Amino acid sequence: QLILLFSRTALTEKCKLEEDFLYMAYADIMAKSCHDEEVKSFEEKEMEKQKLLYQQARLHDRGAAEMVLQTISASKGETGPMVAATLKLGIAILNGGNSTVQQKMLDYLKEKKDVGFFQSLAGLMQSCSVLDLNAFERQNKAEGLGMVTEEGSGEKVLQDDEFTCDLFRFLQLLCEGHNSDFQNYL
Amino acid sequence: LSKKAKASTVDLPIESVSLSLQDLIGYFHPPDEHLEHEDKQNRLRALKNRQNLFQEEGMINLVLECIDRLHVYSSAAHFADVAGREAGESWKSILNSLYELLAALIRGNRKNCAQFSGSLDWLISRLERLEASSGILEVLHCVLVESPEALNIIKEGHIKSIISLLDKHGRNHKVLDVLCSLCVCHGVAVRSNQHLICDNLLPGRDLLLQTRLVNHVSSMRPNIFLGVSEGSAQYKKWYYELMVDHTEPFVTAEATHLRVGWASTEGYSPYPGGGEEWGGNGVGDDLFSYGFDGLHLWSGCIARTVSSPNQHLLRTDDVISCCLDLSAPSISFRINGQPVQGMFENFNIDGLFFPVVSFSAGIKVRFLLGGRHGEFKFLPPPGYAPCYEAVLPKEKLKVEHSREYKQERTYTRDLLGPTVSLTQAAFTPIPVDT
Amino acid sequence: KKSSTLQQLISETMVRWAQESVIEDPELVRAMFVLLHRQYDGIGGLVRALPKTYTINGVSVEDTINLLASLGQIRSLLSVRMGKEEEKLMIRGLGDIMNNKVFYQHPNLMRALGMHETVMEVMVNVLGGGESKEITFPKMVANCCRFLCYFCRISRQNQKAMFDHLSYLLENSSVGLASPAMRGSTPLDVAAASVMDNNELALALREPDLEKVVRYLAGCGLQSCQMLVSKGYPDIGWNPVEGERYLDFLRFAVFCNGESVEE
Amino acid sequence: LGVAQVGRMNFGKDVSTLKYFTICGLQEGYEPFAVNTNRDITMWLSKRLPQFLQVPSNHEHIEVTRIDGTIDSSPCLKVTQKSFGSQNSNTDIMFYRLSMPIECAEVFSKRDDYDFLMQTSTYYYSVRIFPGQEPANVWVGWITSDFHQYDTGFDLDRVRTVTVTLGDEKGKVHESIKRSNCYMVCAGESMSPGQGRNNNGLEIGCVVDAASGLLTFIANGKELSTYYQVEPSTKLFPAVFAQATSPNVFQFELGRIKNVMPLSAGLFKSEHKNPVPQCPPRLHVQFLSHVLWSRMPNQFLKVDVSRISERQGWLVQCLDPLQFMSLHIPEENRSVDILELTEQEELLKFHYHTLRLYSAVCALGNHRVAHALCSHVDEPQLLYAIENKYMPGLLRAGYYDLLIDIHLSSYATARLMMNNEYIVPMTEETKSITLFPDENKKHGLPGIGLSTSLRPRMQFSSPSFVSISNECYQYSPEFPLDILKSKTIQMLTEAVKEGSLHARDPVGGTTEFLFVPLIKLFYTLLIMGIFHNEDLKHILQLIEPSVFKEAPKEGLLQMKLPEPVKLQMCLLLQYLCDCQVRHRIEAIVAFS
Amino acid sequence: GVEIETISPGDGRTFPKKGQTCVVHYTGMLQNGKKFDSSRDRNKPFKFRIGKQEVIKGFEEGAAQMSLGQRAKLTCTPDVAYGATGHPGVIPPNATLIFDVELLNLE
Repeated sequence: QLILLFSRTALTEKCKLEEDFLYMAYADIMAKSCHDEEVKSFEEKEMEKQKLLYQQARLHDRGAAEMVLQTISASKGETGPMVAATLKLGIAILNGGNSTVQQKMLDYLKEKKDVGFFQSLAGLMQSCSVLDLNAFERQNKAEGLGMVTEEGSGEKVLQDDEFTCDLFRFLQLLCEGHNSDFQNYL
Repeated sequence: LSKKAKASTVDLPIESVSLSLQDLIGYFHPPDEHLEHEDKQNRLRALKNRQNLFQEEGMINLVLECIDRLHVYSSAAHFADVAGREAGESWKSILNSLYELLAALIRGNRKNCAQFSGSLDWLISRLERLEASSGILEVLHCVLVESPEALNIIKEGHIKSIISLLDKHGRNHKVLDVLCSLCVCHGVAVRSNQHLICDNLLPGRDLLLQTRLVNHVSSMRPNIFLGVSEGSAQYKKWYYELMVDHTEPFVTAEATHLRVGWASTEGYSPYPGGGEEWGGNGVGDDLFSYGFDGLHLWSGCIARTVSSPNQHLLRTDDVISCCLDLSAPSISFRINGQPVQGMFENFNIDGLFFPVVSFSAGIKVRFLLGGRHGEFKFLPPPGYAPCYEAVLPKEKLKVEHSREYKQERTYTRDLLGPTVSLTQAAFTPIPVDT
Repeated sequence: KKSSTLQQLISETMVRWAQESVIEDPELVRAMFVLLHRQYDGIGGLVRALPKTYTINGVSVEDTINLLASLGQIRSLLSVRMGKEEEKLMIRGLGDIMNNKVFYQHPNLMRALGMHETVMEVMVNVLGGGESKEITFPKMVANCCRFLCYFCRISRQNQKAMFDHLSYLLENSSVGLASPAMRGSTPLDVAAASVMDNNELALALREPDLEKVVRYLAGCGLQSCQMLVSKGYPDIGWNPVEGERYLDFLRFAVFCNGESVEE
Repeated sequence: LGVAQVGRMNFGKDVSTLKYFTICGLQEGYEPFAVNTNRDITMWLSKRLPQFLQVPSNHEHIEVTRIDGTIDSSPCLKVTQKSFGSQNSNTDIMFYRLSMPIECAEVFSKRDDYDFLMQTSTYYYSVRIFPGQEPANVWVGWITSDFHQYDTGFDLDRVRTVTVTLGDEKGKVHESIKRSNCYMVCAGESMSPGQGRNNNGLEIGCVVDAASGLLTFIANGKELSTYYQVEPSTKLFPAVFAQATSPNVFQFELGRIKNVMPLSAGLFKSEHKNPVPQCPPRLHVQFLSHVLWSRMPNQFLKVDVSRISERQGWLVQCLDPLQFMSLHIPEENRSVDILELTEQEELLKFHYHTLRLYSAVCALGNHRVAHALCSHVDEPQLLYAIENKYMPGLLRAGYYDLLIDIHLSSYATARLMMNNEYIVPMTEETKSITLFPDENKKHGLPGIGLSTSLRPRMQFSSPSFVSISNECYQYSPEFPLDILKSKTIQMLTEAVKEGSLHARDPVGGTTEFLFVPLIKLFYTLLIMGIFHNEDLKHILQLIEPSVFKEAPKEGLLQMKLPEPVKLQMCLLLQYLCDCQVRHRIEAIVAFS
Repeated sequence: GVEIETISPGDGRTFPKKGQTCVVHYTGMLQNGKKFDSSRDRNKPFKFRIGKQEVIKGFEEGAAQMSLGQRAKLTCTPDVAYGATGHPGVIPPNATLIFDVELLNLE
């Protein structure tokens, strides 16, 4: 029911993807449930893989694969916390190159004929940031002046390193295992 | 046709216009609710796209022009005189369809409802017309619901016209809905509209239904039935007294009700006539009863102040003497022995009269019926006879409810049908012609 | 046994309802799951609450109560359309707040209550209402801008908080520049106060916001003043009155505390 | 029940009272009609007194045609019999009246001219008796609201009249007042010239002088001798009584004559200065009918009657107050009990939307409008509507919302806007606060405790209308919060027990109608924070007995509730969680 | 412009004097008979000061002429009560008010 509510909200007509605290919290909860993360034995590694598969199944059996695509499509290429939370959940359910999730994701896209998904992906890629030398120099001038730093890491330079990495890891996970169909579809 | 060309040479595509107006309404029909969520969303998106394309091509003004050119004719008969008979027949349907199409074009679209602001003033100008009131009201409701800019241009004259719509066309909850939408839009309240609606509608107390708490009023009467008829052995003068042992002026927020006097019956039925069985009505509210509350003479629900020494509402330890004279219709009262300077005269005498008292909660009164039943504190006026002398020689005088139904357990409640006419009350010896 | 705790009781009840029946009301589903998340995230409640927690001395209680009453009136005026009487209520409340001593003594409490946000959006409503038809309720924009400038001057952190709205303030920068006696009471003046004498904010100031002001100044240099020619002033080709006001903001952006910000 | 027939009718609310249910009806599986009803079933009976109701479009005998007025013809209303001549046709006198009345002035004064038409108060309507209809069977004139006399044989001598004669102290009658419900004349006697009606239908003209109360009649252009003088404030309805001798009976004509105002100018307020005659859709022909039901009251006044002694007479005693809400229809000068709207759908809908309009005009802190509305909807009516169990569900929900909007919504919103901010003073009371009430780490009941955080001040104004001061228009009108608390707790306690049995007769007809208004009012009171200590303990026990027990019975959380009720219970739980968060913050500040 | 009719007699001696507060229950009706105000509904007595223009002139004069413990009917013409403007939302323009006033206590 929760995933169905989140999917209906994404499928509802809106001019913009409004920030939803409930979604931004429960998506994080589901992603943490999915990952749940000295040589290990082969049996230990296999148990870990099988537990990860079951944890991913608890969600993608209930329609999380469709919801993470619907939210990205409704984003319309606007970077935000909602998109970041959706991408993290997609990565969580896609870790290990989950073939069942890949097939579900491709089948939904092919059936719905969703163009907004790819348009939003292109928009997010364009909105992704890079190093800004001018901002770096301004921060250096401010620090040398003697004023206190608002943020230690200087978030202005390379605005969101996590978002870009998650966005491209999502795409890599989509094509892992030499998934020719989705590789051509992209 | 307006420039008066021949009706034959003018090509008026009535049937094509009607068919296209129906197809267009079907085309802009809103999605149904029972459909699946995704399908409903797709249909809503298609409808919004259609509305946007139509408004960008300016199809709203085309419909407005058709409506304006059709309202030049006052009625279907006028349109059938100017244009053809079939055109006159279809005039009303085309006008309704055009308004429905306009409502479908602007419904749910913020941009369209914002663009219709300039035409709102022209729209409310024809609200009074009977052939367009419903459609104009629907369009106005859609615009006011959707566009906040509409409320900024609705003025006092428009609000007063909408209010007078209620007065001229009767009660219609759609006008109330429009007025509600005039107040608050999207959580923002328009205080000027609120004040105008309040000050122009509420103080009249003539359109909206009015509510008030009324104390329950009951009536109790003796058994006797006094009537007058030609060749009947019934005495025309009667007299009885009522004294108030206790009365609380204000048991609730409303004043305590206590009236005494005479009441009559409709025809010869023992059932009291002209009044409701239950409610807040008492002695004097109808034209079949005659009352006195210590300050006013009550008859027909109109009260007139009557003079008396030391005027006061009926208090504790007040003796009221009621006199009824049927020879010449006259009901007179005397409070505490002094006469009351007023009387009822020339009323209907084709019925049976009986003493009656009406009251609400908070009383303690006692009938002084004369003789063994009661003792008169004051001597009856000459001629008048005590009321106990009218009891039939077989029954017993008792004071019971005037109406049939009282307070008791529901399954033990006695349901009573119509009662037989009490024609034996007046004994007229019928002659056997010989 | 029983839950014995409100948290456990809610956590049981929400799940029990959801597994008992399919809920047809999205609002009910949302409320249920919000409540469940609150029960399972008790730390987040404190995390949100503490930044909005302020302590005061006993001597300041009545002044704080009066300030909160004025702020409540201002907040409640958000839900009504602006009119002549709302103008008076807004002005009297803002004046009471500026007269109150707590407004000066406790800038952090003012920032936590978000008074600048409330005044900001109150002025936003008026500004967005009727731009082409000339701004209505100009005395409101003036009073709101004066309050915001005072808020900026009170403390350095307040100036940083106001700096976050420099983008919109520069968008609505041509509100009352031509009108005199509103000098120092315009969104452009608020923007200038947001960066006055602050190296940290001057260095953080970007390029596009400067480009906006440059474009406005170019427009003022190319085109005459519509409101002034409507009043009958001779039609010169350019707008000195608005040009000077636009130049003052650039002055404040480029020059700070005696030295010139090279960037 | 027939003539002189008495019967008793048992719904089997108490099974023991059914005499033959066990011998035949219990084993067969049949259920008593009142098996699961907490309150008695309402009895409806055939109304004895006929009333005026609009002529139905499907009527088998009467047809009404609304002829529109042309440039040369006034608007007309024509009454004709569709079934005349054929079998089953009824040849009885039928009483017709117009919907709206003409009201006389309150104080009686002691080419047509346009100024005279603007200063005049005389109104006119005329009736055309179509040729072929017997004029002796047609009566024309005015009637009042009291006219409920249905007689197959009607004569002008049989009308109900009374003459109140108020006299001086000596007894000389200085004034005599004739009062009657019918002021009408006969066309048969009006036919003075003779043979002037067969060529063209006779026209009685009725003119009423609202400033003087003088009712005079003109027929065929000449004034009749009969005239009626009415008392001030009398509301007169145009009326025609006719027995049909033709397919076409008569015609209401709403024109005007020289120096007289049209009838619409007096009927409607907006047309007060409009010489053009009009027939707005509100005006319509009504007829006296017997097809109406009457609602037996659920409870009657308890009156004790007994003969004290021979000298003391018969004692009539009534000491227990009873009171009902009356809904007044303005145009028809009528009044009905509001509980009779359970079967009158149109009035119920209109009144529900009127309540919504009342709640909307005073929305979002319109304190002046709230004060004005306190005149129309009073405290006693609000309390009676809240507590009454037979109220229709729509009106119940409307009145609950009206009470909340007029008296409580402002402060509720004031406290909700400042709920997420914690400005706690540093005092000894603040220092005394601790996370846990005692040594045992037992959570205290939510809400109960000592809270020192600054909270908005609650202030109310007395809604008086004789005072000329305007300082009252700030702050919402005052209400008895203590009585409201006690009755809210009482009704919640009753509702929890009643709904647990799944009775077939909930208050308002549905579980939603029973619970949503009540829980909404309780949530508003909780937000306002009026509940203190023991009241909060009791109402928390109502929500959940076991968990909130202080150191079987089912609380509100486990009763198989509808979704709207579930949403409000979620709101209450949210408020309790907020109270816990506030307590935690206040304890942290105490430690600090 | 105020005529007073006695409904219940009072003591007849303790009339209100200047600089006192009169405690009354009143019930106001329009001339047509519709109730618009009542202190008994609010269940809490009305207090006003003589000569300090707290209430309307008609009510002031009526209460001044009444005596302690007396219940009287007050009829106020539209020139001593809300004039021609009327009270917005409650009293229509040019309305005559009828008041049922009881002088409970003088203090």
